[PDB]
Amino acid sequence: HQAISPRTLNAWVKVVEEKAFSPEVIPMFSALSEGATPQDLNTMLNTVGGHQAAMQMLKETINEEAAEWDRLHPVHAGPIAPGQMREPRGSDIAGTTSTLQEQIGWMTHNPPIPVGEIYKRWIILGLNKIVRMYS
Amino acid sequence: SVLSGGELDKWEKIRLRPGGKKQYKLKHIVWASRELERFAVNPGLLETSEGCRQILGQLQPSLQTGSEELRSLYNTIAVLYCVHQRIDVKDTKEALDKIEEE
Repeated sequence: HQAISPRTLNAWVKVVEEKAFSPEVIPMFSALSEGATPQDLNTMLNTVGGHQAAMQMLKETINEEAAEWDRLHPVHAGPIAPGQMREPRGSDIAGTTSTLQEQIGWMTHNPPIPVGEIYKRWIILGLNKIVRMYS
Repeated sequence: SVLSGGELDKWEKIRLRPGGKKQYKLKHIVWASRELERFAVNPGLLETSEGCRQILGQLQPSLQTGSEELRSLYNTIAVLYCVHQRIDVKDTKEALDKIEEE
């Protein structure tokens, strides 16, 4: 496993430097986070400089989507089949309380819990709100 | 902030060139933060070894063009990184050399 690359991050801040939460940021966010783990996605978000209010908004986002995931995805009671992974909560999909190893384990499972794709969805939803505000 | 009082006294000892007279000031941190922000890169990354390391990896490719647009930034951040990492360095070159072999 290789983490998101230095050049990918350059491509990602180049988008932001030039486009900055115009509609175009979203498809490039989406293509650049290709195969990203929740840990990659937070490395992306933590790289953005210069847009402090937008990043706050986005994180606030994040949190709403995480609280909601947990409401709609109640955990099943009593210990699980041969240690084959706890179910991820919102804070785990968001890479806050999960481990790279956990993130990958979910991601590669049969069948797969795509915790990167789910996280990317919440970020895209937050970026849609930012674009709507700044247009 | 970026440097602790202790880090700061280290920083301010360090020379731009080996045996040179000019040494690193607080101004170079400030300058490096403003530059990072211009490129939409989070200056908060300067606060830790891991963040400095991140950014060194990002800047490296540009240095391979033959552009020198990001050379002082790179040099300032290489020094920072050594400071964060407790690597004694008397000058920029000594810093680049430690970053060389890592």
